[PDB]
Amino acid sequence: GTSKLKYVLQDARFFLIKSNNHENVSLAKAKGVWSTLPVNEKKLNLAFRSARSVILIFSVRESGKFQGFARLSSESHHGGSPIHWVLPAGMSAKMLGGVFKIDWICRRELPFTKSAHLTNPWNEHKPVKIGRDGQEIELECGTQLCLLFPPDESIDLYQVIHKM
Ligand SMILES: CNc1nc(Cl)nc2c1ncn2Cc1cc(Cl)ccc1NS(C)(=O)=O
Repeated sequence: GTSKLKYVLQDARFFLIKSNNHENVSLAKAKGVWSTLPVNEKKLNLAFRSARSVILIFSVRESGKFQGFARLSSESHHGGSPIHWVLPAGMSAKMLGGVFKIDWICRRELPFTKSAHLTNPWNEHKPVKIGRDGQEIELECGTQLCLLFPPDESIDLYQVIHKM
């Protein structure tokens, strides 16, 4: 059911994550990590301290879809093992230096056409698919977006709930 999911999403904060390629989202799903540009890294570290849950909602650029969503389980940590990201043009491996641990809540896709009725107050009420990497999504919009995803029955939210 959706009861444990709703419990995880209670009073959460939501951020849109944009990836230039599928490879990095696949790597994030396999290894349970994400890295983003320094400006967004600061915002996520601030959010992680402030909310019961911080939810990253992933979308690969030009894919027309969201690829799933995950919960931060840590602040960014540097110096550690180097993740073999595929780097876009103008992206250096030092900009993606900070590494967040994440717990996936849903690894299923959602097409943008299915979220056309959801607008984001924190981005001028543009459709929620619209936003730069790191755009915050207001609570009610983010909650309804996450509830539109197909259920991912391979994930037990029981361990997720305990981290809180
Ligand atoms: C592992 N982390 C990432 N991997 C990949 Cl492939 N793309 C990412 C990642 N983080 C953010 N982006 C998107 C991005 C890339 C570049 Cl070079 C310049 C700006 C932006 N932000 S934007 C304009 O909204 O798309």
